[PDB]
Amino acid sequence: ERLLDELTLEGVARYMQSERCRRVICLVGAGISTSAGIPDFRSGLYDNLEKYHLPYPEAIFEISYFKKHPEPFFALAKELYPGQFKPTICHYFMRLLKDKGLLLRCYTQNIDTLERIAGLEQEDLVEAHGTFYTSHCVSASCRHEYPLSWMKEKIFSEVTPKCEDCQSLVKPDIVFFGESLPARFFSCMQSDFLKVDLLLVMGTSLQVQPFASLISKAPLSTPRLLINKEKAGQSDPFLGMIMGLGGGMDFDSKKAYRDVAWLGECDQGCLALAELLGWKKELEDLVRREHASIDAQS
Amino acid sequence: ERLLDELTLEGVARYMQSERCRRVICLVGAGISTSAGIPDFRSGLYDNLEKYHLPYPEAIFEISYFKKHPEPFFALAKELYPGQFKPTICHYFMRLLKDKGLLLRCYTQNIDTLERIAGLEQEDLVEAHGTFYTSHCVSASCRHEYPLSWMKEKIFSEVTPKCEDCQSLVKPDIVFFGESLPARFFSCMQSDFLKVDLLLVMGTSLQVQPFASLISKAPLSTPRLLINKEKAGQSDPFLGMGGMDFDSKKAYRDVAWLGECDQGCLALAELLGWKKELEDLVRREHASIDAQ
Ligand SMILES: Cc1cn(-c2ccc3c(c2)CN(c2ncc(Cc4ccc(-n5cccn5)cc4)s2)CC3)c(C)n1
Ligand SMILES: Cc1cn(-c2ccc3c(c2)CN(c2ncc(Cc4ccc(-n5cccn5)cc4)s2)CC3)c(C)n1
Ligand SMILES: [Zn+2]
Ligand SMILES: [Zn+2]
Repeated sequence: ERLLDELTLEGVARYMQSERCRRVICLVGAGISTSAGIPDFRSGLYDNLEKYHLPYPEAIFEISYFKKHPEPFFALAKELYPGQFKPTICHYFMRLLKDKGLLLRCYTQNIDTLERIAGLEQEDLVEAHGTFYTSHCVSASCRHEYPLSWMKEKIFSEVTPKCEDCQSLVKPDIVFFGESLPARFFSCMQSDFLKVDLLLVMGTSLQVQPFASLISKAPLSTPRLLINKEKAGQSDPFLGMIMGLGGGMDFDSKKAYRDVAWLGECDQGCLALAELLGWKKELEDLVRREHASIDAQS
Repeated sequence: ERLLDELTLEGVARYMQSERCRRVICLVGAGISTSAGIPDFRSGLYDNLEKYHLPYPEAIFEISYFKKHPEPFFALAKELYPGQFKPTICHYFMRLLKDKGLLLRCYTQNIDTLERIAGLEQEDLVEAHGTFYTSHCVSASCRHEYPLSWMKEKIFSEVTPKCEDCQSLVKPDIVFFGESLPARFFSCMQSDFLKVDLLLVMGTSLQVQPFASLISKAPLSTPRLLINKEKAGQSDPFLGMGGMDFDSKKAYRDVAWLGECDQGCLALAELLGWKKELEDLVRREHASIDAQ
């Protein structure tokens, strides 16, 4: 017998306010930051790198190429460095989940730091594709850590960032091609996916790793709500880690029992869910107060 | 245990010609059909999907959507239907493996039928992502089978293919999102990987199931040759899901050959003494295809 009374946003809200739902995991991608003006750094932003004649377009995000020729990456980083950092209604919805004791973890494939600006703490977060929040000297014997303020000053001054201690390259803690996913992802995912009562999957197409396969690590009974412009994750039998196990999203089949798709902008979906839960005024008041503070320090 | 004398194409060829190597498994993907003009149906084909008013781009390959609205799929099938079916050097290299009693199985993730055109038979093949070669009525109680010539005529005439028995939808035997991997795959994979002496992995980045799994099903002693345009796990960690070891101090059984699958197979054919047979086979088969 399935846990949701019906496969609708209304059924998820009732489940969230039941004793059965204590621990929520959020999986978030580029779709939660587009309303904050953060480009989807995956899906034409290369068309001002003429002077660099890259050997292939993706070389700019490949660790071995970066370490030999870091200048293209830092030129692009200046061009695309966000003009302001104003988290969205969706980011503040996750802050409410934390305040209400429901947030087990926010897994993010975003690098923009908006989860932290919205008030999620390191312990609440798994930055599965890394983050601009910190940067490190690349020299194995040194690994000196630098804050974003330091990296920003290097980016805007068009000075290739070098370590103060050893003068090696300093790289933002974002995952390049040819690097591993962060240690923190592997640690947290083996424990969190045992304890999860609800997966809230927002603003991700579920095409890139780890989220494309990670959805299949949830217990088969755990309800999953996708808030996104379109249905995503119906990828079986191609992307599940276990052959013959059907862990991909199923909104549409005869056997659908636990997956709900709410189609629209992540902000409007989060407002809709907040409204059902009786949290709409709290969420709007939170966004008003936080946005007002960000504008004031402008 | 090290079955290769050396981690080179020359060491693999010597091993293949030795009594120890009787049973070769090929894992082949989109990289073996690109030189034949077959698009990689996975990896800008999302651009002209706009015109179908799909609820999400992948709906065109999803079984529940297909059964309700088959017209977009069959319209794209007309657009992307190959203009010619000329198997590659790599396809004909696997035909030589069959003829010379070395081929245990060709596992393909390709749907283009070029393995069959090259002369691999059903018994030689596991079409792990299915195939356009046959189509079936989708009604559980009917399942009338249709050949590609029948499906092609429906696709080009822009007539939704309907069963001549029951008028249900007729679907190509390709794996849509929402379907199982083929019965044939589950049967063969549990037996073949006990008997395999050599894995020949060609034109696949091992990014999706079942190849992501199959790569590690061989005995730990079984040598593995990768012939591929790009290094194993190039787009790691964003598109990859044991794993192959060409280069570490512990490397003992994995060989990489980086380049076009055709050029890799010609190189290996050279060391086997099969190059003239292979070129003559391609010439004679392509000549016959052009004549018809
Ligand atoms: C399947 C696949 C994966 N990838 C892939 C892999 C690695 C990376 C990318 C994409 C894209 N990357 C970037 N893009 C633009 C960048 C400039 C930038 C972004 C943010 C900030 N920022 C400062 C403070 C807050 N945010 C400043 C500058 S960094 C990060 C590496 C591709 C291309 N396809
Ligand atoms: C992880 C993942 C999986 N997938 C995925 C899943 C299912 C399918 C696809 C891709 C691609 N599909 C297709 N592509 C083009 C097609 C037109 C076409 C192709 C061949 C011929 N042909 C006639 C004779 C010989 N070949 C005629 C028309 S059918 C088949 C279903 C994605 C997108 N990501
Ligand atoms: Zn240093
Ligand atoms: Zn029928």
